[PDB]
Amino acid sequence: LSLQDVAELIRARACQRVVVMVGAGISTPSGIPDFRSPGSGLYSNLQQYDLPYPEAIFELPFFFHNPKPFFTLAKELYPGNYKPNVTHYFLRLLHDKGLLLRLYTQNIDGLERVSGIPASKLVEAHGTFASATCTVCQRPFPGEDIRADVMADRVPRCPVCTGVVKPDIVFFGEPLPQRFLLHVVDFPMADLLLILGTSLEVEPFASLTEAVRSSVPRLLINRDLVGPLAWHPRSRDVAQLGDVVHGVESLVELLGWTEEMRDLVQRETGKLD
Amino acid sequence: KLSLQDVAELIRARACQRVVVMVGAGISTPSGIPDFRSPGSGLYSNLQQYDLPYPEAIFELPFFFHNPKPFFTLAKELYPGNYKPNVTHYFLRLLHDKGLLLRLYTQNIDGLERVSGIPASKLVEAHGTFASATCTVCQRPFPGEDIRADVMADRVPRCPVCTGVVKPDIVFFGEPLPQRFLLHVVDFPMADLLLILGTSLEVEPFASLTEAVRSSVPRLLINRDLVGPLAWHPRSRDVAQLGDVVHGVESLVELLGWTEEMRDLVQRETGKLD
Amino acid sequence: SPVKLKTFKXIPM
Ligand SMILES: [Zn+2]
Ligand SMILES: [Zn+2]
Repeated sequence: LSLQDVAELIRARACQRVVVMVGAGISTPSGIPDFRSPGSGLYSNLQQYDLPYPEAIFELPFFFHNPKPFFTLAKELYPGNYKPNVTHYFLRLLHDKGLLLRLYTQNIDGLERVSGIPASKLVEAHGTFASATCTVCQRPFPGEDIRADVMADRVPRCPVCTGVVKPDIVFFGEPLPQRFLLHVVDFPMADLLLILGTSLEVEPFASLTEAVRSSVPRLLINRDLVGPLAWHPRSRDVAQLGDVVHGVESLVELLGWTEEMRDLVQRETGKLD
Repeated sequence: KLSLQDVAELIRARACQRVVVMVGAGISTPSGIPDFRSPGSGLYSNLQQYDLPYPEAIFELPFFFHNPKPFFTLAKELYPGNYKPNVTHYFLRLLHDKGLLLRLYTQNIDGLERVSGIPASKLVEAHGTFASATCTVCQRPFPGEDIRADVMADRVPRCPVCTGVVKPDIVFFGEPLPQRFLLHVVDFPMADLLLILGTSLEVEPFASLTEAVRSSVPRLLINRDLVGPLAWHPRSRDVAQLGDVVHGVESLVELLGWTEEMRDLVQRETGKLD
Repeated sequence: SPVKLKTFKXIPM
């Protein structure tokens, strides 16, 4: 019924199979301007190309018309530019202890894998820069392969076809990855639902909050109350409202993990830089 | 590039003689209206009883036909007399009185725009209004007052010859926008200045209308943050009076020198109101 | 089918 109670459950491995649903909420502490806000950020840069609207970057017909805006964005978020924050490593620690069942993320930054979470433990629901597929060749290519062309303000082309190599991102209208259908298995078997910084505006993602059984408690650390959590709550719901980083930090302390947490972030920052 | 001071001087000099205004829920919340029930509010708690799949289901027609009680619960709140218009609605009443208003495109169903005295001709209620209704069977028109008794008694209006549900003129999800909305073709090219008051602009064709104005036309955004096509595609003569809506309107009224004339209006209308 | 910008719109016509 309260945030400590959830922490104690995890702490005692009573919640041994955790499903987590995170959004662009946990990325913005990392400096990532994922939101494409009106203020200083990519917004002005993508305005150079004279988009019809900011969300036009993720349309297939416009991208075929002019793919330079998408790749401009890609250069920014492409792995090795930004670092994972405390949230991303807290979930890595949850995985290492054998508690994580799956991490459903709405983000394309890729910091989840950067933080050490294996691909098997991950459902990148809006795509990832870990692979690419030639728009003509239809050949899959690893992420690193296109880094040179992307990071040099160039447009990658397939080796045999010389057609555009679009990262594996789910453009507006394209079906979600097959990996999304693991929600059928994970959510009934889940032992606790963690929600970190997601608006829950997207209804295919949002609908999964009610998928868990009524015995399962649902922890909402998001800044405000949104989605089916707010509209149709259950008794075992817990809302740790407030700034995301502070909420995660409080839970780490309440778990007695602050020492182990500082150890993880430090040695992992070393590996990266 | 341009400031609220500059805009006030232009109006004061009658340079902008034909004003089109675009208002949203931003101007209603200073009046206490929970147009969206998202936060914890009295209107919020009641609608959870009906066990709706989601908060916007009441605006969807098929759920209504299943159970019309939640929508009329909402109506019971917004029916005129419960809530009052604030300074914004009267600032636009003053804009009309001075002969400057060309049209007022509103996203709201509260109806405070008409309550404040702005005629229907100068007004485009873009999402509908509770001032009229039509039998869902005979498609017969009824004024708002006709169904007022039944709404306030937690009842469901049945009309006289049909005995079928009498739905107020509210644009439900899927319903075509009001006929009056098509005045944007005439109004927007002729406008000389565009005012946007407390509108997120995340919904179209509302957002799309910001670009309809001529390149000479300045666009004043008093919304708390810079939003909509204004951010993605701004103009040179645009002015963003960012911050709390009432604060921006008050500052603009002061810069126009109408505060004296403004106080008189709020007084005489508050008297008639209660 | 992800975040379709027109999630819910009152059609103008
Ligand atoms: Zn190819
Ligand atoms: Zn009838």
